[PDB]
Amino acid sequence: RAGPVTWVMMIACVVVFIAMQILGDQEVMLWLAWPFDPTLKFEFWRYFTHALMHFSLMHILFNLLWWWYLGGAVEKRLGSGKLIVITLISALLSGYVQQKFSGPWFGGLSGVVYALMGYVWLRGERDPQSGIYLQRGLIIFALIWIVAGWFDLFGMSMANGAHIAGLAVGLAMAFVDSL
Amino acid sequence: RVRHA
Ligand SMILES: [Cl-]
Repeated sequence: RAGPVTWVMMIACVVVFIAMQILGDQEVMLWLAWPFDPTLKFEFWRYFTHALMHFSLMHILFNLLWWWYLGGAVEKRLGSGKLIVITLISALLSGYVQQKFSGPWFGGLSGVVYALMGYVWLRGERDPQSGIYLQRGLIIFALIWIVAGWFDLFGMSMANGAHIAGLAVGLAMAFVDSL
Repeated sequence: RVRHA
C-alpha cells in the first residue's frame, strides 16, 4: 500500500477539494493560491499549496491516480524523504514558472505529477540499479497525457508553465540522482 | 477562469 507521504498528500488534496465545494473555489484560492498581492509575500505555504487545489473531478482523479502510482513507487523504492523533496521542488518551481507566464490564479497537482513522470522514466533509463522505472504502457499513457495538456485537448484552460516546468524538474533531478 | 496544472 501507499506509504505515509503518498497518503498524506492524497488526504490533503481531498480535504482541500471538499473545502472548495463547501466554501467555493474563490474563497479557498484566497488562502492557498500563489501570492497575488505584495502583502501575501511572506505567507510561505502559498508557494506550494497551489498544488493542493483542484477545480474539476477529472483533474483531481487523474492527478491523484498518477500520484498514488508514481509517488507510491518512489516512496517504496527510494524512501519518503526523496518523495518529499521531489514534491517541494516541483511545486515551487512549477508555480514560479506558471505565475511568470500567466499570473497567480492556478492550481493542481499536475506540476508534481509531470515531475514524477519524468523522474521515474529518466531514472529507470539512466540508472536501472535504482530498482525504479516507468514501464512501456505507462510511458505511452504519460506521453498522451502530456501531449493533451500542451495542445489543450481537455476542455480546460491549462497551466502550461506549471506542466512544462514540472516535467523539466523531474528529468533534472533524475539526471542528478543517476550520477 | 483558472488555469489547471
Ligand atoms: Cl494503497
